[PDB]
Amino acid sequence: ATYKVTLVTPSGKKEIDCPSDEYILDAAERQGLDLPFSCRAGACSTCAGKMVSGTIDQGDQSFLDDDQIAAGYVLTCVAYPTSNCSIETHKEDELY
Amino acid sequence: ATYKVTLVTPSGKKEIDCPSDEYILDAAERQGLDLPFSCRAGACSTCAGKMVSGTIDQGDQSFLDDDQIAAGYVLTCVAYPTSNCSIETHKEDELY
Amino acid sequence: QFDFDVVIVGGGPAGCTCALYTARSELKTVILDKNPAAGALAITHKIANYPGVPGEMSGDHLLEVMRDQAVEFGTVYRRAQVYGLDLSEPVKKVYTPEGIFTGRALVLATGAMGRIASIPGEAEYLGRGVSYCATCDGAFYRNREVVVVGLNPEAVEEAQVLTKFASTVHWITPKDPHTLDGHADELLAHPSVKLWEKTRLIRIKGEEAGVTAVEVRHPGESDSQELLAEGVFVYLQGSKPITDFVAGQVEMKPDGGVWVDEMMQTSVPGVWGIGDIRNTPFKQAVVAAGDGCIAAMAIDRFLNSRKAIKPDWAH
Amino acid sequence: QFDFDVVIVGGGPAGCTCALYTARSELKTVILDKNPAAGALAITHKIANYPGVPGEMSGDHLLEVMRDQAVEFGTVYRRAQVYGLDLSEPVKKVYTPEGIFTGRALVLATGAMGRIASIPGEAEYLGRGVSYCATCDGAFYRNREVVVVGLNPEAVEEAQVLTKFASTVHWITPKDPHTLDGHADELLAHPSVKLWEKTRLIRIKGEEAGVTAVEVRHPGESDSQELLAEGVFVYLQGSKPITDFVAGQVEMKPDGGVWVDEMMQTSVPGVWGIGDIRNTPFKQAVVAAGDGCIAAMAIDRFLNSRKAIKPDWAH
Ligand SMILES: Cc1cc2nc3c(=O)[nH]c(=O)nc-3n(C[C@H](O)[C@H](O)[C@H](O)COP(=O)(O)OP(=O)(O)OC[C@H]3O[C@@H](n4cnc5c(N)ncnc54)[C@H](O)[C@@H]3O)c2cc1C
Ligand SMILES: Cc1cc2nc3c(=O)[nH]c(=O)nc-3n(C[C@H](O)[C@H](O)[C@H](O)COP(=O)(O)OP(=O)(O)OC[C@H]3O[C@@H](n4cnc5c(N)ncnc54)[C@H](O)[C@@H]3O)c2cc1C
Ligand code: FES
Ligand code: FES
Repeated sequence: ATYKVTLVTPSGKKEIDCPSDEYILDAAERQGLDLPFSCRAGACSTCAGKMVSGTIDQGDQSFLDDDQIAAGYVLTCVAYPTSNCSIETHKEDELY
Repeated sequence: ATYKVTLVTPSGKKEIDCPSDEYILDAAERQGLDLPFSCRAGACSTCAGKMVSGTIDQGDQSFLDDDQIAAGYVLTCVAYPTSNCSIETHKEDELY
Repeated sequence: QFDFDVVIVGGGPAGCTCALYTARSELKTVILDKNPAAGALAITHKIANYPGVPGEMSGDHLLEVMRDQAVEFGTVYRRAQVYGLDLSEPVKKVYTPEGIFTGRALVLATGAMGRIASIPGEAEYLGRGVSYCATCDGAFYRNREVVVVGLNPEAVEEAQVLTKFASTVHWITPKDPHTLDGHADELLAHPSVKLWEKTRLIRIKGEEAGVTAVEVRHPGESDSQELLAEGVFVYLQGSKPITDFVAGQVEMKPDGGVWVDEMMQTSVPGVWGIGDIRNTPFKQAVVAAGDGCIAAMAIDRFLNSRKAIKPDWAH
Repeated sequence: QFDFDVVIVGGGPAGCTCALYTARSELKTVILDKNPAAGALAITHKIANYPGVPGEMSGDHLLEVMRDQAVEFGTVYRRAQVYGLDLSEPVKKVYTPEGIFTGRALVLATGAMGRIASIPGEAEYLGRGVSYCATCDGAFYRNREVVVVGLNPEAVEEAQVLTKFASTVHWITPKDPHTLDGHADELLAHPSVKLWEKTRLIRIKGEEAGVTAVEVRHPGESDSQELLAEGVFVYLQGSKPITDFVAGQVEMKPDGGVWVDEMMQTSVPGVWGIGDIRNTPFKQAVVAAGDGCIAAMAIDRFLNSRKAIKPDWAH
């Protein structure tokens, strides 16, 4: 199953395809986008984004607390799409 | 069509059934015989045998030359029976 | 990453040994190995005549030791199939799907498990639907039907590659593939794969544009079944030196092996040939390994402009 | 070879800097470094805020320079994973598979790349099939099935270790190993290795004797697969101070980091803690390096019974 992911970056929106078994960040890079990252392991917040629309699976995540997750924040480096979804990128600074 | 294959091994004769779409070696093993093999791909002659009677199809064969084929030698791992036939096993040393 | 002192095509005992010695000479060395399971030594289930290696030993565990040795001394091992070469200039160019590798010296070490085209239409439609490299041609079969011939680890891995592009992957095996004991379970779970077990490919068919179909038949049945296809990938094992990717740029012996001089160097300066690609009657692992050592030492002399061959003895 | 003035556990910027200073003080110093590619600085692709180091610089290149500095001044650098400590006596004992190292002073410098056990059954079967050290436990899995979880240089190096014992090494990665650009090609060429790419280990199960199997699953799929296994080696990267090998022998701040005084000394005399194992919010390389120098100079005063801290200037 492959889901259409629209990333809302500082430069505007860009639509990509992401297989259900691919991380958002990896799909975006494969499709020519440079998005922010450090650990690539769900252990920091450099890759933070925030959900506008739809669903993801970030069970591999280990850095955000439940209030942050419940506010729509997501680590795009370990997030699988579970629907077609919209995500604001470059959202780390809001966590601080 | 299923054919009766009599294999003449160093331990004596044994008759097996071999469907026309099964390799001699595979049929023999399925029926409890331990015969010599290495590549099992027609790319060596560890499994070499020699036609005592009847005929086989070794078009999948790819290691024997025309003189060896014309002398009755066969690679049993890629030989289909095309009749009721008899084959001497363990014949590699005779090829050379 | 891509520019090396030495590029070795093939990671059998010849190539792994050559790399062992060139890496110890502190030459930047890469092995480009199509498939570690596809060489002659890799497929021998028992080897009991390799000197220095006693007891029960399988060919693929012996090769692993040789490969790890080469890497412990600095060799870069890359899984990559070479489909072509540019030998026109002093830096040799080696074409793979993983990229273009460069070497000041090139070693051909691909062995003799090749099967010369066996099936009607195979030679005729080469480069027009018939291929031996899925990582090189697979993308051009997006949403097209393809055929894979052969039951071996190469065939399985190449078919997996093709399931990322093809509409359907028709797999033709002479026996049931569970015979490869789980290696084919993932492939067969793929919704693109149709398994044609216990069938034989009689013929590859087509037009001027290329392949349009294959003719297959169950052994003993006497009536054929046509499957439409645009790509046919053939992975059968044989006895012949794997040389077609060289495209006639080095001289071959009448027997079909690569010609070399006493220092294992081919007709083309800067290019060496070692192991069973040479097609001598002495197809044994320690002989192949020996070729690789000789070439490595000739290469070291060449690349550092030495006065003499320099031995590699313990300090 | 085993008795040292200073034993430093961990070779990141904290440990390498500590060693630089203790070695210059002509204290016999060893770094026991599990894996040079596994620390936080080592995995930084670019670092542009390390003062004194301008331009384009990767974290592992910067670490190499600091390691080389420490060794140039006499540090013994050893690849060795510490699995335990005896802090009961003035001479500290440091247990590794490479042997037992002793120091008159001990420095804990393992960083915060650690993950709390995350997978159902992981905590429950630790010491009963679940392990984080292949050089420690690998020998007990001779001719047995094992699982490696993670795609990072530690996972790759530890899997290579286990291929010398295990029947089969099941490798579970969330990304394709093509994602390390060939860095894993040797591992994957090993005949014992089965690759489970883009899969997750959702559960570890067993009996009272220990682990018998794992449940693996492709993310987004409903179907799972059970794999029989007796060893599960988990190498996932996290955010947490690497402290479990200390087994609670030094006091921890509630945050989980090692507590230390003004001079970087833990609650146990003769034992120092430096860098991100302390779990301050100031996780930067130059801060870590600073900790290491402070501890080195407190250590020099201690071990040479000086009346004051001695500055290291003019050379
Ligand atoms: C069934 C069998 C049993 C044998 N048993 C024994 C035995 O018991 N004892 C003994 O001493 N010898 C034995 N041999 C012979 C021995 O295995 C060979 O002589 C030896 O392996 C040849 O080494 P090589 O490196 O030249 O070729 P190989 O071992 O065939 O290795 C060639 C390598 O090149 C790679 N390659 C091929 N094409 C490409 C390409 N285009 N790009 C990149 N890489 C490529 C292959 O994947 C492979 O890794 C046996 C051979 C066979 C076939
Ligand atoms: C993705 C990422 C990007 C970063 N980017 C920057 C940046 O741009 N600038 C910056 O200033 N900081 C950056 N940092 C922070 C910086 O890397 C850390 O603050 C610093 O590396 C911590 O140093 P350390 O020596 O305490 O631990 P580490 O650097 O993590 O080193 C720990 C060492 O201990 C070893 N070890 C672990 N367990 C054992 C054991 N049981 N036995 C033996 N050895 C063991 C490890 O193998 C490793 O060699 C980044 C961190 C991350 C994760
Ligand atoms: S890059 Fe660190 S959590 Fe995503
Ligand atoms: S077993 Fe090798 S040709 Fe038959």
